[PDB]
Amino acid sequence: ILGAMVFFGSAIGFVYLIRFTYAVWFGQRPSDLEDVKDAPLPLAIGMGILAI
Amino acid sequence: LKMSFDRLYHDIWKAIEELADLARSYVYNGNIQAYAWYLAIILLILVAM
Amino acid sequence: LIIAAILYFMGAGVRKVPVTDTYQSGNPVTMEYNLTIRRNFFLPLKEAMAFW
Amino acid sequence: YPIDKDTYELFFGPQHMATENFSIILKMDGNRVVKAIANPGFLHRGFEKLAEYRPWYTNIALLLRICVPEPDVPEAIYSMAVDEIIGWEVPERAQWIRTLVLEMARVTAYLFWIMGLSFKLGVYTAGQWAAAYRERFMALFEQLTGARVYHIYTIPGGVRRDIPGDKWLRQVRDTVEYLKDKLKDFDNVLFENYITYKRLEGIGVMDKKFALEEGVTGPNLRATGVAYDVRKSDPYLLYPELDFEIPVLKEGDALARVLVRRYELEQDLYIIEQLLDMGPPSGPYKVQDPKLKNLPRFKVPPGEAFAHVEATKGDFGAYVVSDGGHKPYRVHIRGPSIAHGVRVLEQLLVGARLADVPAILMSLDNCPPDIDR
Amino acid sequence: FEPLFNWARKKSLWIVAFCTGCGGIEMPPLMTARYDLERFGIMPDPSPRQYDLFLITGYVTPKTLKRIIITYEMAPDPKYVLAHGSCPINGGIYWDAYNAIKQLDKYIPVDVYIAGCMPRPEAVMDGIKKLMEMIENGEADGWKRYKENYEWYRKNQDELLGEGWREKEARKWIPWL
Amino acid sequence: EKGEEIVKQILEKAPYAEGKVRRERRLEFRVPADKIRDFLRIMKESNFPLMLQITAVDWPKEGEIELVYHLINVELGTHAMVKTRIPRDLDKARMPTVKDIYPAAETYERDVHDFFGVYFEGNEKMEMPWILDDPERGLYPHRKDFDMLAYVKKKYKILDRFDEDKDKYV
Amino acid sequence: FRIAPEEKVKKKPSFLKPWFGLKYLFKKPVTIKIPYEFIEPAPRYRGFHTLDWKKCIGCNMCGQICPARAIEMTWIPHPKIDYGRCTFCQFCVDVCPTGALGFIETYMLTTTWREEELLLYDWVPIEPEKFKEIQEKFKDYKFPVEKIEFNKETKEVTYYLRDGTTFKFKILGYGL
Amino acid sequence: IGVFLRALLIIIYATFVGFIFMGIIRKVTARIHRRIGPPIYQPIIDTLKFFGKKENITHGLIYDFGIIYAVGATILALMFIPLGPISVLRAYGDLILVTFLLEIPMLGIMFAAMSSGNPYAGIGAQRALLTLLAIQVPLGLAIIAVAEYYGTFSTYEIVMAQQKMGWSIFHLPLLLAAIAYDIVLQAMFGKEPFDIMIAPGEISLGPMVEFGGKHMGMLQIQHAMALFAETLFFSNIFLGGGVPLLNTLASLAVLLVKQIAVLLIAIFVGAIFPRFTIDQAAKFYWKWPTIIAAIGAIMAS
Ligand code: SF4
Ligand code: SF4
Ligand code: SF4
Repeated sequence: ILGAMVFFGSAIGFVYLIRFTYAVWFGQRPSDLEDVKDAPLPLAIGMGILAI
Repeated sequence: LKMSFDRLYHDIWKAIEELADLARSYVYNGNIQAYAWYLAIILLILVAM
Repeated sequence: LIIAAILYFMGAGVRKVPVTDTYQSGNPVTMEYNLTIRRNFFLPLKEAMAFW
Repeated sequence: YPIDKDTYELFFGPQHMATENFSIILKMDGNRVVKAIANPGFLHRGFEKLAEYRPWYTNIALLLRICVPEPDVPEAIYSMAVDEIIGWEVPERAQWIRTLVLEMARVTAYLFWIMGLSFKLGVYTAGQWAAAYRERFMALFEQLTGARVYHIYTIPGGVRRDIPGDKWLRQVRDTVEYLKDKLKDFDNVLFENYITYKRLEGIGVMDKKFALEEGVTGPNLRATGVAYDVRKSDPYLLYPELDFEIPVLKEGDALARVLVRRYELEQDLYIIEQLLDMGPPSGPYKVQDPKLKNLPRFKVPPGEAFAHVEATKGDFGAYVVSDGGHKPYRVHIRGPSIAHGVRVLEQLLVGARLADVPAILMSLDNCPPDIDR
Repeated sequence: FEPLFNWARKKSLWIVAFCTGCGGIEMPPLMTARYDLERFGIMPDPSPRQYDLFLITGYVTPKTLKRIIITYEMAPDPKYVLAHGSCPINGGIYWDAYNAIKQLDKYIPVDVYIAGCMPRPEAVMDGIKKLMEMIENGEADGWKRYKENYEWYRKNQDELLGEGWREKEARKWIPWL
Repeated sequence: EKGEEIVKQILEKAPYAEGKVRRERRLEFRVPADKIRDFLRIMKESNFPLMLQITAVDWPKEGEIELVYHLINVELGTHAMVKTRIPRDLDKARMPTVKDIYPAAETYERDVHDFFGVYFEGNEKMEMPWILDDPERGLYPHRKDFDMLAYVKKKYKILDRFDEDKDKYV
Repeated sequence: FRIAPEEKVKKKPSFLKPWFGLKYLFKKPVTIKIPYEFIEPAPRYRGFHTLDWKKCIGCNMCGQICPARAIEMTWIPHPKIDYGRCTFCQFCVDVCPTGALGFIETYMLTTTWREEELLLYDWVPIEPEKFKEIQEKFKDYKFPVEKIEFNKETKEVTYYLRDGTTFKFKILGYGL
Repeated sequence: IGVFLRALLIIIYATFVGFIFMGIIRKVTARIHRRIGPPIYQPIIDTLKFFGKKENITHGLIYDFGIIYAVGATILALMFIPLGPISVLRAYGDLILVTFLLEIPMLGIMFAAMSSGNPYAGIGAQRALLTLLAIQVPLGLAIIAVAEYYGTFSTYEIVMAQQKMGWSIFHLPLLLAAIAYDIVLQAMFGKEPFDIMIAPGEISLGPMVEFGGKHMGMLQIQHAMALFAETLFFSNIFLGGGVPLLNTLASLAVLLVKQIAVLLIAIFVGAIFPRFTIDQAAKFYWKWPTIIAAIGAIMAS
């Protein structure tokens, strides 16, 4: 009875991340994001450290 | 009270009763060669031992 | 992924296209059309367990 | 800059295979619809200022293409209207022939509506069967008059080619008895499964006061509480000596407007079986010899006439006015689907899910060559 | 290299189901249980990328010639349209129409014409069979004239209805939201 | 016969309603132009709910777009043809819309306004691209001031891919 | 008046009743293999035109009842029917007074994109010896003209038939 | 170097039998409503056509890598399930691995379907993800019912425990997981009752609405491997193939017969049943197959 909800949790863990990476990262861009730059370095060191 | 059990057992019996109309027409055909194929299938199982 | 790249990285014209010109049921679509969906994304999921 | 930011506008244009040829722009809200206006007229050939330039007899062949699924109901209404302004004496044989082809084109249009519904409801087997059994009706029409569809048959007086004989009239008995034994295998795929009944339940709730005053004239307001059948109310062709029974429900959701068309198929096939055992007596196929010659120069005395006839989707009328010469002054063909899937569809999709935009589109039998005219 | 793909094309022609108005009564029963096309492998799917056999079934309204040429701009290599009926040839009975577009070869490159009103599915079988015979050796068809001879079709596109449809049929709804 | 009783019952409730009864059920009558708006709901509330297409013929000799209005019955089966006569200029092409009583004329008036002439005042779906997009909306092609085969020549240069002269009439 | 049910039409949904649509897993599939099983169309299917050159009087009675305005007249004064704008309605058959415009079952006509194969649609229709191109020459039900060689300033069209006569004639002038 | 050639043997056999299995699906759905339909070697010619274009689309840098990752994941799915005795590895073919590696094709065929950017691809991904939400409620209970009935997870220690004793669609606490798998397989495939991640006709084509030449070819490869992997996972758990070359080839042949066996009952349901609204598809996989698999889960414990 407890293995079902945790497996359902892996499914619904899959689902919301698909919801995140869709309307934040793909599709068209609105015309107020043409004034944006890349990622700065000090956040990128933390990103690279956690990735490796 | 929207979830009764009178409805569910009538559902499961109507499913068995329409399966009774299902097995009537599938296995019991007028096709003579269908029964020949049934005999060849069970002979094939006797090959498989 | 290498054997998958073998069946893709074969050339024969990989010409890039813009995003604003897309399917839209075979129709013209301009830049001022909100085509990527961004509003709740899960309305049958909310209306399935609307009691919970 | 995308100026809505709330409601994405997907829209089923022509190349979609659910809608046939009319684009419905849907202001979608996530997975529902909050505003559903339609843009019809991808097919506007024009027939007001286009059928005004041909003579009176040759304006049949140009007028067939106003409704594609029924290739006899548009000619048999114009042939009924030019019958009135001249006042012919169309005999019993021509009346019987036009009756039987007006009912066999109607069962063809019902079969096409079944196939068109099943191509967008997922299940292909009820589509392939419906088109297969429509094809033998097409190959039976081809013995009689000409091509498969657009058989230019019913000239303003009578018909053009009579029956071949016992090779044909026995054949219609064969295919009608065959399809009446066949129709019990359409129920188990389209009307008895707990998918379709659970898919079309309660979607597009049409009220009782929302059908009679809206523009709806077909069999789909007959699923709402309305007692109106133009074959029963004012019989026109050899209808009064038939005694068929019409269906009326008190419902009005979408599957109410589908079961009524299934029962209409059953009773219409019973009509064609009942009409055949009568059999046509003798008579000519044309109407008159002297007032038909010099076929272009066909001066009709002035006046006007309205006719209207039952269809697969809507009791749709014609309006001919005659100036007094060899030109119809204005032939208006009222499409059945003008306020029957354009205006009533706007207040039917509001709230409905995206999966039941195509099913609602076919639960009214929307045929795009009728809105434009 | 080349005939390994050439035979592969003429066996799985995917048709896109535009169903262009009058004529979508002999487009379905062409591809159903009777006189069929899946025996030839002609499997329909409604996508403007996963097709290479467009059937311009009859007439073309200029409110549909926008949509047809937008669909025709998206099939990558082997797009070749099969004109149908008798509308694309010279205009059908709607030669007296301000709408219904006469003379379809002046707008998009037609490969093969059939005759008939409506054309019987046996005539469509003869049309596709002659299209197979044409595509065996490969016969400088459409997609090879829409590429090099684009200067003529783009001029004839822009002359009829023209002036950049991507602003006329896009801005036609944003006031009427 | 019964249609004569029906039109006699209608003529009690309206003076300007000269009713001619054709064959059995084709009850046709003409009303003045700016009086049908106070009249069509007499016809609605009596027995005729359902409204068919607002079909409008034209006349160049006497300039008037005779907008005939098709009504129908549901309890008897008759079909009214109440008709008006409004002037022919685009300045004078005015007609009050029947939307407060019939929601059937929400869409019929769009087609009769986009095809030729008439402008309907109290309606919202007027300048919508219903049908006949640009450049066909800029001139009304269904009246008798618009002739074919001199606009088609200005829209398409040749009408025959083939030979001699297949573009004239008769 | 004669309302049929009270709840007689509305049926009951059902779980496993769609398996009765599975009956045709073993019956013979109802299709026609078109290469090459022929169909044999109807004895009076509306098709192409078979004008008789000895009964035609040139009265242009057909000219005024063609709904698509393609039976335009030539001189040597017979009509050329073009199938560019023609709906096969066969109103030109029962209106021709002499009887010199028939119709025979021939509908298959496929031409390619080039103009030299598209002059094929402008034919002065030939005598009913073209019925000996529907029978006795490989009964394929196809248009037995199959190429046309127009020539500017030497206007002599040549219906190069299947194997028969080239059928040369001059065409000068059109209309009336 | 030998395990590389053996893995190449398994991937090229899975190609040249998975495409024939999809062609068998097309042939049976053709005969199910009275039509000859395509030849048996049909979708091989589909793939061979779709790699012969001269233009492509490539909307983005991720628009390529998502479906290429989908093909890599669906190849990784079939690499662990024991295709007969010839396995590149049989030490670790655990249930949770193969069960989750069927779902990762439903990422990459959709994760790169989002990069195009479309309301049709957006609402296709919307109607595809509620399946993968809803189907894992009876799927997990079927895996627990397989788990607690045996105990071991290394899938070579399951076909051994089948060929030692008993079949696996028998023994009713395990058969109630098979009916749950027989219902979840039509969704995991994309067959007609739970179709909606394909949806041909209602929506345009959902996720694969505009891909192009090469991308549809990779999709046909991925779809054939998704077919073969989920069918081989059902057969090497609930049926068991197990078992010299005249023994090995016949072992793979009777495995192929049991591949067709569940594939035969996947088609008969999957043509006489219309497409399902996704709001009811979320509601269906919690009512009937969940309580069936839950009764199986408490009878396997
Ligand atoms: S070719 Fe004939 S049938 Fe086809 S669209 Fe034109 S007029 Fe209609
Ligand atoms: S075949 Fe028909 S459309 Fe053509 S010219 Fe003759 S009557 Fe007119
Ligand atoms: S066929 Fe008839 S109408 Fe035509 S030219 Fe000959 S005689 Fe005159």
